[PDB]
Amino acid sequence: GAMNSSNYAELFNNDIKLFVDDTNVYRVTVHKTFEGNVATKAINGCIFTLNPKTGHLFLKIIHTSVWAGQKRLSQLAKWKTAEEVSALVRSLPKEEQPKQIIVTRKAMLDPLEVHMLDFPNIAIRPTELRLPFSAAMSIDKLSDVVMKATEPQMVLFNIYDDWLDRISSYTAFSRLTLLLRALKTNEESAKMILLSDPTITIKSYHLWPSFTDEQWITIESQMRDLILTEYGRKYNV
Amino acid sequence: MNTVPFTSAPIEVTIGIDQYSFNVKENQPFHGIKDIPIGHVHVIHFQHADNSSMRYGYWFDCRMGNFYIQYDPKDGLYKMMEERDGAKFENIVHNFKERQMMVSYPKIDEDDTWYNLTEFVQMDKIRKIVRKDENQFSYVDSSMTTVQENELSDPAHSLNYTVINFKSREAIRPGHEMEDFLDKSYYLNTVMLQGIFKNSSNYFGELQFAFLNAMFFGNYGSSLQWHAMIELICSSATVPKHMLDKLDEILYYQIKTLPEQYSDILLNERVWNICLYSSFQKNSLHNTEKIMENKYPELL
Ligand SMILES: CC(C)OCc1ccc(C(=O)O)cc1
Repeated sequence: GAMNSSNYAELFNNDIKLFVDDTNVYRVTVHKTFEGNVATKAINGCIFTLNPKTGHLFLKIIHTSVWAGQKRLSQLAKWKTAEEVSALVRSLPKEEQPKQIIVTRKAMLDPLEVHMLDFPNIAIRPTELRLPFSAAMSIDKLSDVVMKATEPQMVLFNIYDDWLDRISSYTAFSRLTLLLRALKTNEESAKMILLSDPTITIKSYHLWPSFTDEQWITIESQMRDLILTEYGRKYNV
Repeated sequence: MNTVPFTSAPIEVTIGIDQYSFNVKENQPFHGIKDIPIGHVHVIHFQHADNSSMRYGYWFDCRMGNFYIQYDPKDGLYKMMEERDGAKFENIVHNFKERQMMVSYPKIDEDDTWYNLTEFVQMDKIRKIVRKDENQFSYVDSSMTTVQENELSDPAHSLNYTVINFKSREAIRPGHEMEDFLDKSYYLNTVMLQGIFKNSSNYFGELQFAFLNAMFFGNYGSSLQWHAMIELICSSATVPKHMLDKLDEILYYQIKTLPEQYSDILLNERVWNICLYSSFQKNSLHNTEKIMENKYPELL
């Protein structure tokens, strides 16, 4: 079924589940030709597949060569996402395979169901949660690895760094979606908030800065303020 | 000409015989239907006046024997039975007084409708869908579920239609996921026509039978099956030319025969808009498109 907020805590029960976001798989720049026309140029993208309980992010880099000589690329991108997610599931030991895959866009449902026919016990479902995973490419280390890739590649991250040493999965997911919503709403100001203090660094093996508990409370407040400020600017409130 | 006599009509009922229908009052002197062409196939259907729930009926072929209807006061329905003693049956049906209380199968000579609707329907295939081998005729009713429906609760009282499921391994070749889901030609031509049905005539026969069960009995699983068999052809880029042309004629007569007040319940807006306006075969259904547009423009 469709996921949401009555059962927001269920995301963090012990049934393995993966979110799949395909909004950065097919990416283009739009530029004007010599004749005067406008033309797209594809740039590398990625599939964002996240376990919300553990923070494990399976980042499949989609190299622009996969689009060469193909038609209807927006449509193909969904089937390519579905192909790669099915391949990921098949590559995992049975005890690590998800019980549910939650797609952030309903248009992924049929491609994924068709590619997952070998796994009839894996539920494929949409969600009514609006999630800001399209802002994943605002995370500098993720954007860097996608843009530097010269071939298809899978890269594993923990998108929660070491937070689960100190907070619950529920709290970590809430922190992540707040950060990502802020990056989506006002990327340059959200990066200023995170990077304004040169004495708080990002560990070589992390994605986010090494904030103390109290610093995270302050950061989270500043991100909430950013989001509310932008709402007011947008709707003249 | 053949006769389907009735022992009596103890309860008021609407009686259908093929595409025709008439009413019988409670305990009316009604002894049956006279002057039926031997044909290849027929259907006699019932809807009780005092309880319109359960429409039910019988498919039969006069060539396979002598069928009569007798009301069963215990089970409360008109039952079809066969008389093996043809002389006794000939004696009862000869009877001039008995024939006076029978209604004549009223076929207009210009009317070829019944046979356009049942051209590909054969009793031996009906008996495989409706499994009751001890009778030569086949009972269907409004409530009977299909085998496929049962898979998503009595396998004896089920409609054993060919399972068609677009998101199944049977329909999708590993390695051809996108190809086969967007272009169902593999599933149509290799799996269904070459593999299961053997030829288009048998495919069309099941499609026609499904349509008629949906129309005459309001059988929902039959409607699902009719629409699926249509959508499978239309969603295939590669279909023999003879089959597309024949499909247009089959569907034209089905849409023509449909009760006009029954379009909300017997026609699936999604499937028909896909088939007529979006699918690979949008342009191959010229006559069906024309009758649908002028008869049911609201659905489209
Ligand atoms: C017209 C008359 C009442 O038909 C009833 C009926 C009943 C049985 C048979 C039979 O078994 O042969 C034939 C006819």
